[PDB]
Amino acid sequence: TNCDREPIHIPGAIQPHGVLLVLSEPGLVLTHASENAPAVLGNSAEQLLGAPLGHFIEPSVREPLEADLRSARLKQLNPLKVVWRVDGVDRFFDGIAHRHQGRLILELEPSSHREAVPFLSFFHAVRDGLSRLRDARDLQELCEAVVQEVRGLTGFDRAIIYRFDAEWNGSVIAEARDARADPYLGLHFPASDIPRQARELYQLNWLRIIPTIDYQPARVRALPGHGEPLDLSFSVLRSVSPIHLEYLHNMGVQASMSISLMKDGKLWGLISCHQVSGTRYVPYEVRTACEFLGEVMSSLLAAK
Amino acid sequence: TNCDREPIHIPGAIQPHGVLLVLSEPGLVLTHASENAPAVLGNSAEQLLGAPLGHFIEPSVREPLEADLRSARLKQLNPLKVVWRVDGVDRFFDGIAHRHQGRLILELEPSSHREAVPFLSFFHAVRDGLSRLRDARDLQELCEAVVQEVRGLTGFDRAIIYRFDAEWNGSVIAEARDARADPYLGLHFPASDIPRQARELYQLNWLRIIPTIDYQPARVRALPGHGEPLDLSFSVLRSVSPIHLEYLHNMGVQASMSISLMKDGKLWGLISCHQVSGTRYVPYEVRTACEFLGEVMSSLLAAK
Ligand SMILES: C=CC1=C(C)/C(=C/c2[nH]c(/C=C3N=C(/C=C4\NC(=O)C(C)=C4C=C)C(C)=C\3CCC(=O)O)c(CCC(=O)O)c2C)NC1=O
Ligand SMILES: C=CC1=C(C)/C(=C/c2[nH]c(/C=C3N=C(/C=C4\NC(=O)C(C)=C4C=C)C(C)=C\3CCC(=O)O)c(CCC(=O)O)c2C)NC1=O
Repeated sequence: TNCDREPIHIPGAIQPHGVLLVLSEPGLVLTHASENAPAVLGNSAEQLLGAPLGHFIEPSVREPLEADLRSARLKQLNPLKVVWRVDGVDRFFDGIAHRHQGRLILELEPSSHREAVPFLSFFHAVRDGLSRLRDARDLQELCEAVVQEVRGLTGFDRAIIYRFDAEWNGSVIAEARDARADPYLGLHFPASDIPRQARELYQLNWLRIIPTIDYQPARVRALPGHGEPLDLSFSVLRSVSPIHLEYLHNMGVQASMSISLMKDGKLWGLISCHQVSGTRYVPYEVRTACEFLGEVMSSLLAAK
Repeated sequence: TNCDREPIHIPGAIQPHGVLLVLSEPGLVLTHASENAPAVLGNSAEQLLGAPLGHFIEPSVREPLEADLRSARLKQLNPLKVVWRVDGVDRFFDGIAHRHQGRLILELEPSSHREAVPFLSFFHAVRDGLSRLRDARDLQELCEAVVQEVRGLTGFDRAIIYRFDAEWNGSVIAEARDARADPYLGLHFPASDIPRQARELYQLNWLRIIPTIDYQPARVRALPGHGEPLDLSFSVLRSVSPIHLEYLHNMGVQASMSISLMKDGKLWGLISCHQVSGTRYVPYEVRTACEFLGEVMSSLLAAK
């Protein structure tokens, strides 16, 4: 059971298209920072570690951001509007913050389509999607509607429903795809392809995204005394298992995204998506709309 | 069965806080217009009838609005951004358009909180709401969660779940309310309180809102030759039955909003809301978030 032993939740590094910070409470002093901060934020780790978050935030946005980070309803406040100011120039980010194992983690991803009406695309996506899912008359139609919808919103080359059986083996029961992607519909795979510790994690954190499998992991630096491993179980930017990156590579997949499907509190399956020849940095609104449809499908597994 | 006979779908008038227009296709010539247009739009019916819609729209917004109104996916494009320009001054509206009985109907409601991030409140409302509804372990908890959520979002003094029995009598099975509202929990009412033609309409159109029961109905004027009754079955501003306005008055209700709950294609119940001492012009994002939660609850009636 070597597969089941890799501690995927404490890799010590993140996917470098975003930045990860850890903040003290209540002061919001930065105790950790991913080392790709120069490229993404325009500041080095030395400038960041030990500094209060506010020193880097555009002032008209400072108070509210800080109030949100200190709030107990943090989970319901995401995404946070983070405007990072360095040398009189502003960079914009969606901040996604959460608390886990006593740490306050703030992940920053570059803001997309800043000219679009914010959240209008989420609004249409979940409204149109919900009606499509409600029209399904049975489990197969539900599965088909979901993959069609997710592929439509994301542009992924392939989207499937992967269903687990009683021994945790899986089966591709529905598939939507572009013609350039080989069909995986009907294939069954052994349980070890998604090992135990991964399934346990995916029962708790329902989303994972890997916009490119070729990336340099960015180590998370910390202040002296704060170097114990950082539990990234709920971190959107968590660097993923290298063994899994090889599996995608061998499968001919350049990018991936999956969403847990839950039933009676247990992992029932996944919505799994692949981009076969190119990257896929899915915008936040789209990604979150897909998670939402996943929750809806999960709620309907009891019925259909 | 006098109750069942009133033709509620062709009252010839609307609630005057919005404006209703009928547009020809494909030219978008205005063939009908509610007579409260001077107060709401700043133009008279004489100026409007027979004129093309574009003459009244701010030019940078004209092409897209017209393209949307001509689209077959109209239902998925609502709400429309309508900027009404009269004497160099702009007024802003959410346009809600639909097609029914061969007519293209455009309803205009003043845009609310224009400084808030558009659709951000819908995003949080349906995300937080969905998780609250999914935590319900049975039908009662589901009903309780829904009324608590709807009351929370709208500020209504009372929100209930009204469930129909086999002979179309109803029962108040869950209730959330402010202390100033009498409790209706547990009361049963005869079928005639929501007569047959109303129930049929509510199986098709899942939302109705009456922001004040004291209002002067605004007659819908039409060009000569176009004066047949206008079928307002799917019109948000449809003037409601005067008999029902008396029922609310006698019940001590100043404003109301209800949402159809559907199961197996049949009307199962309603989410009904009341404001006891004041009006209630519920913003579009909130109203639509509530309809959405209603659809979710309806989808879950099969399971719980
Ligand atoms: C069509 C079928 C299909 C399968 C089966 C599939 C497997 C799969 N394996 C995964 C993770 C994983 N897979 C593995 C490990 C292994 N994998 C192995 O084949 C072996 C031999 C090991 C180890 C001995 C690990 C460790 C993870 C966790 C990745 C992480 O979250 O860090 C994930 C989640 C991450 C993602 O969404 O890409 C999927 C979906 N994806 C698919 O679309
Ligand atoms: C707590 C209980 C409770 C009840 C029972 C209730 C009844 C009720 N009656 C309604 C419509 C109506 N009710 C009536 C008619 C009648 N009504 C009568 O008591 C009689 C005697 C007639 C006619 C003989 C009609 C015609 C409508 C349709 C209104 C419309 O859509 O135009 C509606 C939909 C409009 C709205 O949301 O306000 C409700 C909810 N509301 C509640 O909260």
